[PDB]
Amino acid sequence: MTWRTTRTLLQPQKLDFNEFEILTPLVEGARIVGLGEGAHFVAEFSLARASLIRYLVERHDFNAIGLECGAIQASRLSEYLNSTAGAHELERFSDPLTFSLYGSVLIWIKSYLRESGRKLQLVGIDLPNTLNPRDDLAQLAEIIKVIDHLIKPHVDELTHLLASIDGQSAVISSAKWGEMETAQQEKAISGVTRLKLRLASLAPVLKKHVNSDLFRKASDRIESIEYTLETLRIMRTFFDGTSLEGDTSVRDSYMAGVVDRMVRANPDVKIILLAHNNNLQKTPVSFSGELTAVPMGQHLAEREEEDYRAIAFTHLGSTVPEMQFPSPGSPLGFSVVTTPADAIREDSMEQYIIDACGTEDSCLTLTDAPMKAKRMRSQSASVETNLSEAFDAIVCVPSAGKDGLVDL
Repeated sequence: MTWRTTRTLLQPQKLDFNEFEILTPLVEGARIVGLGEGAHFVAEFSLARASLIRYLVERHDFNAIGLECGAIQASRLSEYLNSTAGAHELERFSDPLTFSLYGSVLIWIKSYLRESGRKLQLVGIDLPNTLNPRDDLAQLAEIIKVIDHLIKPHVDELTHLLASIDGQSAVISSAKWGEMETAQQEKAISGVTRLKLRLASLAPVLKKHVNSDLFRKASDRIESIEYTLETLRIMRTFFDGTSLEGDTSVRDSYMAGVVDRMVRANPDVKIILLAHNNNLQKTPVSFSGELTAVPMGQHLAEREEEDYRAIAFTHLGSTVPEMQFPSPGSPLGFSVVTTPADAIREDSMEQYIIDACGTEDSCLTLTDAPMKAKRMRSQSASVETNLSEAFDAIVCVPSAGKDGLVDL
């Protein structure tokens, strides 16, 4: 009664909506539903995401999708979705990491929206997934020029101070960050704090009608830059030295903040969050070099509205695409290589799926029932937690092959 074999999950065009009825109670009253992935860059996880987007959109009226990219990165993706009059390939509207993480789903979404006539809001809930603050600072400088020109030299100094942060991924940008002198780093961090406090102090004036929503956009840009610099500082310790336990919660708390603000600002929004299992999880995550981090989902599970749900995706394959770091010569500082996935053990969610659904097709299970499962695959490893508290449901596909458009 709490599990279901789904034969159509990997076939979004031939979906049998009866197979997802098990989710209808948990999705009622939800305004935020996360669709996970146990590993990035997996073809089957993009397929399952497209199917569950169909279910949430067509049967529960979800109307927005949030991605692990920045707000400006996402506006370009929105241009892609809405375009048609010319050569409008996704490569023209996306950066390399965004393309590999979401390209397959994004190409499908555009067709789906055109053919179905439906409409969805795209939202970047993240920092720039490059950790390059250039776009944010450039938009801030244009806004500030209009609404608070007195502080425009300060924004332009910041732009110059941070011009060398131009990577296409966190590992590249963080390496460029570590090449700056400590005093220039702290001067930039202090510069952003000065700007943040000035803008908040002037809010009653800058919210005047002639400025439209420019105060809000400036405030969002500054927040994005502030957390980008702190995440660059952390990413540096997270390999090159003294990473403090819990520090990797900072980026995920930014994401939780963007989602929370967006939902309470727009009360009709019902958003589907496309993020990793480790980000959607509602309990503390222990993984790789982090003894314990607080995930985005644990913040969102705090909402008094109790309207967040998290669906983890896992798989029964013997291998999984993994990120290989370091990877000298690779354009983004890492590569994606097929590697053996973590062994399935008796107290694993994977074994429960095998015991419940079998191994023939995919499986969908709720987590609120006594069970032996305490660990679940994540990348080529596993995380251990209380899975009834950590996720609301689990989606498990038969295999996890590298997505064919991923070029890393």
